[PDB]
Formats: sequence, structure tokens, C-alpha cells
Amino acid sequence: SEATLAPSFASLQLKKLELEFAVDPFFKKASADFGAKGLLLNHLMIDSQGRIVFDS
Repeated sequence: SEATLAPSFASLQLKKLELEFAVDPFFKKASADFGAKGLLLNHLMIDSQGRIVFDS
């Protein structure tokens, strides 16, 4: 069983996961809502500070 087993579990380890990506939900909604009626400023929403929110 010596050579069939691996030692320490570090030989079967890993530390970098394939954590696909983050894509923003505002982007996903803007894709669905936008041509000339989804002008991308009709589409957007205002903010409490007083800006246009595309980045979450």
C-alpha cells in the first residue's frame, strides 16, 4: 500500500481555484435592456449621491 498511497496530502493539494469570474449584474441587465430606446442613459438609474450607477 506504500506506493499506491500518496504522502502528506500535499502531493494531492492545490491552492489556486478556477474561480471563473465576477461579471457585474448591472452589466447583465444592461445587455438585456439595450437600441435607441435603451439609449444607455434611459437604461441607467440615478444614485443617492447624484451619479449614474453602472459599477456595483
